[PDB]
Amino acid sequence: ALLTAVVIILTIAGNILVIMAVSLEKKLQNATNYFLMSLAIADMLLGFLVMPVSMLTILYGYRWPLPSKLCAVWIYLDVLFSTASIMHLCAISLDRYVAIQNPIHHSRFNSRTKAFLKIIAVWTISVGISMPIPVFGLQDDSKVFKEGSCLLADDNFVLIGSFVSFFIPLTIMVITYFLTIKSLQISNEQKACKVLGIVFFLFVVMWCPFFITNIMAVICNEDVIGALLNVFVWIGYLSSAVNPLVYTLFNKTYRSAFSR
Amino acid sequence: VSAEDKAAAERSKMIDKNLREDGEKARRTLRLLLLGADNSGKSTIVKGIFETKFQVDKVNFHMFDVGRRKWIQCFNDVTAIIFVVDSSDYNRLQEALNDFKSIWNNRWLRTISVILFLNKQDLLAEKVLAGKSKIEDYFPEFARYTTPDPRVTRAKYFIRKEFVDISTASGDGRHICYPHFTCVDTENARRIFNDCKDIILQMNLREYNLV
Amino acid sequence: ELDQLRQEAEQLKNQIRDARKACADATLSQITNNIDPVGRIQMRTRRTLRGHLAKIYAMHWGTDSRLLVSASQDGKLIIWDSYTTNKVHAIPLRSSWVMTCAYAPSGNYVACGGLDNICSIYNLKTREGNVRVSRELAGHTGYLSCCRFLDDNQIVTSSGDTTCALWDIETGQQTTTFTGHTGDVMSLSLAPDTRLFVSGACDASAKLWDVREGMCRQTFTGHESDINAICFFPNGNAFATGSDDATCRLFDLRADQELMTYSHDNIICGITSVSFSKSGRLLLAGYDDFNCNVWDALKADRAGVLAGHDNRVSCLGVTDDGMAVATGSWDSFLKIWN
Amino acid sequence: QARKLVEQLKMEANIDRIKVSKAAADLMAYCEAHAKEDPLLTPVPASENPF
Amino acid sequence: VQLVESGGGLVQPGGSRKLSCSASGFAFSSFGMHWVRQAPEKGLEWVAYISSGSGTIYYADTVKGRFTISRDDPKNTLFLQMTSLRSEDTAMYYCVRSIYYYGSSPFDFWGQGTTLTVSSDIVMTQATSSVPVPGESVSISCRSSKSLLHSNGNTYLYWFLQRPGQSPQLLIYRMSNLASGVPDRFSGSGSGTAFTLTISRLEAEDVGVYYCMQHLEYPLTFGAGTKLEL
Ligand SMILES: C[C@H](c1ncccn1)N1CCC[C@H](c2ccc(O)cc2)C1
Repeated sequence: ALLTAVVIILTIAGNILVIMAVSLEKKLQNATNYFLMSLAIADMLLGFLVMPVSMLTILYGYRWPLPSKLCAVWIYLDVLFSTASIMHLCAISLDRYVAIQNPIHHSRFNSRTKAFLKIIAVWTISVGISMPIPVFGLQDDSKVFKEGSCLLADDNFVLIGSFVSFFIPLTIMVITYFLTIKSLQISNEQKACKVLGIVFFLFVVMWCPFFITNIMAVICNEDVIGALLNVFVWIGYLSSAVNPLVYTLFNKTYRSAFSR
Repeated sequence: VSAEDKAAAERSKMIDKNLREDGEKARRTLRLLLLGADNSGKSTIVKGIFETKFQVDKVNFHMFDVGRRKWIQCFNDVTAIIFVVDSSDYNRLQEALNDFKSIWNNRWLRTISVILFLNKQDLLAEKVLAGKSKIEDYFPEFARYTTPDPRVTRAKYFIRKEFVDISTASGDGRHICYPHFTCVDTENARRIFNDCKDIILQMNLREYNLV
Repeated sequence: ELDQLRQEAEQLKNQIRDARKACADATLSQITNNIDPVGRIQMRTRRTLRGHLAKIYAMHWGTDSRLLVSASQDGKLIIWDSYTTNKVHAIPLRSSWVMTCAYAPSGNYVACGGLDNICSIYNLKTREGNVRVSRELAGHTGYLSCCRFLDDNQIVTSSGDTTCALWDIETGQQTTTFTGHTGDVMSLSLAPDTRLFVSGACDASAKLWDVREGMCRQTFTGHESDINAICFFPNGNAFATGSDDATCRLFDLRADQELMTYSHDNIICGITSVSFSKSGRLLLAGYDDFNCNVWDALKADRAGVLAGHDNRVSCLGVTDDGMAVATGSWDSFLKIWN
Repeated sequence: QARKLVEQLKMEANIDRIKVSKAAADLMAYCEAHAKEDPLLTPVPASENPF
Repeated sequence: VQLVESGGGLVQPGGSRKLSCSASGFAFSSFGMHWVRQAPEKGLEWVAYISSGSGTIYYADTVKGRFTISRDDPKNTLFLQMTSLRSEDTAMYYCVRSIYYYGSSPFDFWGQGTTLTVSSDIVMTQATSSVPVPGESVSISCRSSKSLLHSNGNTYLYWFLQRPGQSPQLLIYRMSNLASGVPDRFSGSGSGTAFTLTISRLEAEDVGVYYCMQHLEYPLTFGAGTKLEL
């Protein structure tokens, strides 16, 4: 439909703007904004390589129109570009907490290796979580093909992927948010608390319903849950067009660079 | 390249290693600039140039004093400026505001915060109780000012307002002022650490796009 | 009576101006109107030198056009081979607060100084294989702002105490003191013959000094704010100055006055450095907005810009063969242009 | 103080001064006599640069 | 400035030894170090090299695998460990200091050696063997199998002087340049392959032997060198 297309357009527009603002300006080349650049790159890849095929499947009545061999090609890329974004958000929250709690020590070991370590750890985790799909799923049949559509069919893999890729990060960000709000408990710390609360609420409200509904399918009618998934997945996709805006537009320099 | 040139290149790797290893040890520290006029107590607030060092709560500090229009550009990257004021004389107290208004607005100091020590509060308490002279002959607003000993509380708050006003009237948000009173006092090494922690925290919020 | 000294000073302040205005038959722009333009210039970066951890405050070229020395807030001097970029020596300073350095015209010695009121001389040619201090020169009552060798035994220095001085390095003592500025002295330049030198100060004036007689010959007073850099023209008969005025000015010794000024309505910040190319046709200037302008010294047109630092340019210098330009910055690099 | 200052001003009021047009022509002739001994004003051929 | 040596002596064939040399008065860790040898009736030969910071090590093929060169900078000491000693290893051994940057002079100072008795390279020639020399000039010439002149503009040729009963010492470095404390009556020059040293006004104590050495590439090689007589 048109809504999916506008979501895609917003995704590329925002991520291109963030890429340009980080790459061209000069004062925004600290060790922190490289992480935002990496998150924007992941969101760009997700928006470009995955979403238009979702729109095409919607346009073709949820029957795979294109050649049938690359049914593990789509799912692998989609999982790889979702888990990485979630891990990026979790790492950003954790590092914000570490900075706010102990300022001096965090400002001490900013030796340009921390950002590289964080990026490599996050991306290695994301590429190591999608192990079963290439190994046991390409030569296998009743794993990615359901009756007429490209979908996951491994209940155990679905359960473990939902548990690791979303729920451990969810609890991590929950505890980190609680501790950071407690530590911050004059006119700037309130702004920090409000910003953190806004971002946490946005992350929770717009990803959790999809995973809970997907788990309810594995645990315990049939058309209702599938119809709910068909829109919760697009809510989660739209979540990728809000992160670059909400993680930068609270800085004056980013606003002025975007206006140019 | 020749046998002499590859040997001269290996020498330069050892210079690069030894320069960079000495770069980690210095960056552990924090740097402070000390300012204040004659007889203000500048030499004993903690107990061609002079330098003194201390450590508190596992953070260590270098502090510098010069025995200033040109050379102040060398100090464009300290953590804080410490500014010491004599409160025992009402007559020269205008010179203390004249010097403070110069250092606060200086074009090369647009991002550095100030820690302000109002010194000799004991000589101020002795004179305000003895009553022989009044601040109002020098600063007329003391004749109308009242508090936000019951005598001396009026004087010390008014004198502390006169610096914080001329700061906040043109502060431009990037930097802050932190006032304290000093006497046989001893705690001043903790007070400066509690403000150096806060300055670095205020920077960490802006780098993370929170402020 | 003592008040009559102000009356006598007023009569002479008139007589200097009347003599200088009688010489003014035609301007340098009225003569050089027909000579052909430089066109446009397009110098490119051929090297970047890396290894300082903090701001660079000064650099100086060696007599062979291949070595140079740099001075920095990180507490080191570094000596570089500019063709290969190799480091030859790194020297540890006894204070972080250096403002100056210089290279001896033999290559045997290097000098530095700053906020500690001392000039230190370093011997580069020891039998033990080190670099070490040969002499500490002490006697100024303020920060040292420039220094320049005449040979392996004499050096001139300037300070924030308003004096310049000449030193005998073997004795560790002054042999002459130069007195008459009223602001702090910022910069200094020796004539090609070494018989004269010029200096500029925060009272917005420049003076001409006889090294052998020990006394002031002429004074020049066109600026409206502090002078940061000064340089002799290659012929020794004229010099240029740069100021917080945001302009450069060219002065002549024999006509005793200003010839022309280099400025534009789109230039607003102060000048940190100034230098001349080998023919004298190009004048190069460094600015607080972090790039260098190149000017036609005769036509007063602007020929091109060396844009490439992202923090202010603090020092500038051209090799004696005229092959290359070096620039240092507060960004901790120094670059070579050709 | 002032008994030194008036002495200096009376010394600087007594030196020989040339016309500006003579000084300007002497600068102009020095540049033209050296116009090809300047690697910035005229660029060197690509194998002559040490950089 | 000093270098001193211990080890040497008499060794039975097939045994092993360690030589040791101790510096004083100089920044020992900053210098590259060489072992150089001579047989009882033959010219100088180079044996090994070890860098500043111990980062690179070289040997001639006649010692490769039989010898180890090492250093102990906290004790200002240079070592050579050697095994399988043949009659062919019976030589005077000297250590030498060197340092490498734009404008340096390597082969600057030599120890006094310990004698040991066990019971594609550039060929270079000196045309004479001995010369009868006072007050007159004298001249010596050396030739190379290939060019010593490099694209960077240097020529990598050195001249050494040995007086009778004494360790050798440097005269001239990189074809032209004169070593510190050497009299201004010495000079030298050449082409890419053929070279000459000229002495003006010869005197007592200029009598000795003159060796030409190249430093273009490892291994470092010597000419046979020319003797002078009064
Ligand atoms: C398209 C596909 C999907 N699945 C079901 C229905 C409809 N679309 N996506 C949606 C986003 C991610 C999801 C996922 C994410 C992380 C995991 O660890 C596991 C699974 C799979």
